[PDB]
Amino acid sequence: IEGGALVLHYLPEIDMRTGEVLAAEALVAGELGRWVLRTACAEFSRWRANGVGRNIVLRINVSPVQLVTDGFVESVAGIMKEFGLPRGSVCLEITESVVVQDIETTRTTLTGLHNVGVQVAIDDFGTGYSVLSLLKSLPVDTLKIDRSFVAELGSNPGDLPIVRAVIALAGAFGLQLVAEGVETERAALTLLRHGCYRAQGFLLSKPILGSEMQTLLAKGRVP
Amino acid sequence: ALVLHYLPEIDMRTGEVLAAEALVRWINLAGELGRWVLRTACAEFSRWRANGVGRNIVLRINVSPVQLVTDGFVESVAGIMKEFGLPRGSVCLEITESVVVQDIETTRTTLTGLHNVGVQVAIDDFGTGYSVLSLLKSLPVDTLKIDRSFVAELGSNPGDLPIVRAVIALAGAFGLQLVAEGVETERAALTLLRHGCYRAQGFLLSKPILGSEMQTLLAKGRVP
Ligand SMILES: [Mg+2]
Ligand SMILES: [Mg+2]
Repeated sequence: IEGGALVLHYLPEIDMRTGEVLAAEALVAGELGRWVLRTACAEFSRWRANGVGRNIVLRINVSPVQLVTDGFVESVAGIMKEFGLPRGSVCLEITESVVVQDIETTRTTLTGLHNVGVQVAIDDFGTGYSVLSLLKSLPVDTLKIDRSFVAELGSNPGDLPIVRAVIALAGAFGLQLVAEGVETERAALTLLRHGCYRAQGFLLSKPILGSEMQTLLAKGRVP
Repeated sequence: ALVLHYLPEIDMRTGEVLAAEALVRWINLAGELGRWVLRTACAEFSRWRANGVGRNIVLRINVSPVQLVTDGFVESVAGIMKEFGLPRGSVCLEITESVVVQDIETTRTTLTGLHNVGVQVAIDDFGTGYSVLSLLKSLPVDTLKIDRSFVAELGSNPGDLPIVRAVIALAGAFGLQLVAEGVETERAALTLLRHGCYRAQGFLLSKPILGSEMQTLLAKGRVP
């Protein structure tokens, strides 16, 4: 929506054991979607300015079109410095559908971002292109288990072997885990049993306005 | 002109030939080619069966996305095997992983039709194309192949083993047959055996060879 300016919503990512909020996924050249990125960082530093969300990470969905456009890191780097955001506080979620040439260029960008203290995550994991291959080449930090897998996690026994295998990969690759699409208590408890404690989903929390997040972050926890 | 090429698939424990993947030595282009291959491979395959060799092995044939998802394809394959007296379960059609969304989910019905004919189905180059992880549970494919990339530098490359270790577990859950491709080094062969994959293809195991040469190999039954 437009208020003359962009109205972003923020999907909280929580520790499911404690209920504690650990991060917030910001939801909504030619494609100057750094406008989204810029708005999120501004709203994020605002929380930080108010002594809230100091220890949490801001997650922004970044396109591969957005990525590897020359002077992409210059913006991400500058944008963070602009709003006094410290290292590790921003994590760019990249789609698994990289499906891009210059895999070296992609790798130099990701390492480039790490030099600038920016984490990277694979969004919608298991649904894109070259799912398993990417794990070898790209120095990412976080994995995000797609809606698809978490949806019927408890109900279908057939989802668990897959999820158990994905968790193994993350563990084996030294990658942080996040489950997205937790809409049931069954999936919730199953993710906990097998060692996936970070998650997002309608059961846990809904996309909320910047002000609403700041309030939630003031508590620092949810049921 | 072109000619068929056969990459044998062996049990790395014994050295016994369990199957042979038909390859070509170097409406749509590939649509015609693969349909020719299917017929020629099956023809050449029955010639072995006639000579009493490879009587109980599988013939693996790569199927293009265009050949599949054509009305009459499933019935056509049956028509090929009826013709060359190939028995039930003696053919396994490899399909590239990037057919999940590249074709409609009626793929499920195609497989269902193919299983009724007595035709196995393998997922080639797994983890490289558009992933099927979402639908592996719902898909009745029989075999699952470990792509060349994860096998090539297996052991030396640290990223390979976890991926190989993962895919094995998946196949084990859904009752899928595990075949490794691109086994270049004994280092790779050694790990696969230790981690639970005995079927494999590779230059180390056996080079791709002609139909006549395959007969000779099948007559022996093994490689060293
Ligand atoms: Mg996301
Ligand atoms: Mg193949």
